[PDB]
Amino acid sequence: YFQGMRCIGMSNRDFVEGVSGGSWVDIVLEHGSCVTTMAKNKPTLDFELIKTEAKQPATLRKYCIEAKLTNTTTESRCPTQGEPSLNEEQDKRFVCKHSMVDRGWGNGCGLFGKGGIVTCAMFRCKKNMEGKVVQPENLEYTIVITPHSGEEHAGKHGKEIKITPQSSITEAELTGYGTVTMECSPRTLDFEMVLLQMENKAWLVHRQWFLDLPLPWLPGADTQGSNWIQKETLVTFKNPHAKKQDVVVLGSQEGAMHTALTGATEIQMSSGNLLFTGHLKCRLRMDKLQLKGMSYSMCTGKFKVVKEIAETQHGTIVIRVQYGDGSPCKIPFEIMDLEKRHVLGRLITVNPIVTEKDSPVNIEAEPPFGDSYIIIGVEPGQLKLNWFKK
Amino acid sequence: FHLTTRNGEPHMIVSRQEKGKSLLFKTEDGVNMCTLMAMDLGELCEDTITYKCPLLRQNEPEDIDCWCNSTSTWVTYGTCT
Ligand SMILES: *[C@H]1O[C@H](CO)[C@@H](O[C@H]2O[C@H](CO)[C@@H](O[C@@H]3O[C@H](CO)[C@@H](O)[C@H](O[C@H]4OC(CO)[C@@H](O)[C@H](O)[C@@H]4O)[C@@H]3O)[C@H](O)[C@H]2NC(C)=O)[C@H](O)[C@H]1NC(C)=O
Ligand SMILES: CC(=O)N[C@@H]1[C@@H](O)[C@H](O)[C@@H](CO)O[C@@H]1O
Ligand SMILES: CC(=O)N[C@@H]1[C@@H](O)[C@H](O)[C@@H](CO)O[C@H]1O
Repeated sequence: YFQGMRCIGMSNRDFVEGVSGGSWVDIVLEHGSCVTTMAKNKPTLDFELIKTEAKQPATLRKYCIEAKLTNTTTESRCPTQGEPSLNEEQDKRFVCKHSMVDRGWGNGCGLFGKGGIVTCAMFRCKKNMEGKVVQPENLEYTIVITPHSGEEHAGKHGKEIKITPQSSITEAELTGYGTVTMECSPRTLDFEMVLLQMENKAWLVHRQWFLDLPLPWLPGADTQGSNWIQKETLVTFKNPHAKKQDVVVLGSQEGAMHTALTGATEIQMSSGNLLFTGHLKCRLRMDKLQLKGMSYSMCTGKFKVVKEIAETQHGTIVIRVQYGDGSPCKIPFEIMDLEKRHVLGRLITVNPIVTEKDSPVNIEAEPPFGDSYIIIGVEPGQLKLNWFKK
Repeated sequence: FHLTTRNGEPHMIVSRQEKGKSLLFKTEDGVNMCTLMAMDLGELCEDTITYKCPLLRQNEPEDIDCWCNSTSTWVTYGTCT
């Protein structure tokens, strides 16, 4: 319900900070994890790599896995008169075979002996699969950059940006804070492999295995879908007869394929695109970021802790509070010792502010170890909340 | 059946209702009588097969289910049912 909560709820969360000013800060992005960055007088940001997909990868080969036969035609000659022929034997949509069959007086020949026979049938593919080649480049990573403000929702999305190992340094705008500049590298994912697609379900398979599959196929850059290569793989020519020969096609191979792929890493996908779990290394600069809300008034009023203070998985706490006497204002937050003499701990939410009257403003802070006073607000009722961090 | 041609030669498109009956069609060289014995002769559809019925003069047929006695003819029929 609040901005920056997603990362707080994650178990895998890194805290990074720049040891310089205007310098680059390195971070490592992984699926299922997030990174929180902080810097003096800069807002705290959350980074997450949510998607890694290949867009329109080169199609290597289309394999037919189910076909039908039509217009089967037979031609044969008597012993002594050479090899017969059919013009459709020149039509790339047909599968044909040449053979020899006994001939004689019983079937129109002068001599008894072997004769040449030929049979062709139009081959029509009804269901095919295609294997694609994914290039490391042209891979597209989606990264969400969310401002760690604590603001609420239940319209405040983090900026989403898509990049490629070939795209240049990105300048992402964060409404209200400026822009953040970052560059990434697909720093170590392999692709002599191939990705097999059997009707919206894909697998990652080794090459030379895909290329060896005994099934009719077509070079990747095709669109006719008619001139199949090695159709005999799905066709069987029965023993011929003097003037006719039967030709039957094997049944679908979708099944033989499925129960043949068991074992190979299955690959998710959607909208025709393949998805992977990528790994990125990036560097970002915050010199163009600034705090949203500087130059306001220091709330002079009251807050009622909306509910039970929460402990995160990262040695930090999330305090919900809602104004009270004042403008949409800055909040006076400060974690001190039991004596209220020195400042201890620090805020992860920075320049925490109230946008509305009765608008739960979540605040994530890091209390020191042991005892400390969480002082929220000012002099009518400065809110002293005791806290013990174990 | 529909009588057409295939490279100058007569071609017979045989339908299901002709199974078991003598096929006769006039030709310059007199009347031609082809005999169709195809067991798999069915309904005319996409699954056709097409082949030749040889001329057979005073010779018993062997390893064939179609033949004519005056002029070699091509034949085509479906196998559907
Ligand atoms: C493989 O077999 C398929 C059948 O499953 C074929 O299809 C089409 O093939 C021919 C044309 O290529 C069609 O036949 C003709 O039909 C028209 C109209 O119905 C007639 O006007 C034609 O006429 C004839 O012309 C005459 C005078 O004008 C007549 O005296 C003469 O004897 C001719 O018969 C002719 O009948 C056929 O209907 C159609 N097939 C079907 C049934 O869907 C494929 O064409 C065939 N070829 C391949 C390998 O693809
Ligand atoms: C060459 C020859 O034998 N011609 C006859 C033909 O006249 C006759 O119509 C048919 C059956 O009646 O038998 C033969 O085809
Ligand atoms: C020579 C020729 O083809 N004419 C007749 C033919 O019309 C007839 O159908 C057949 C017997 O019925 O005898 C043939 O001689």
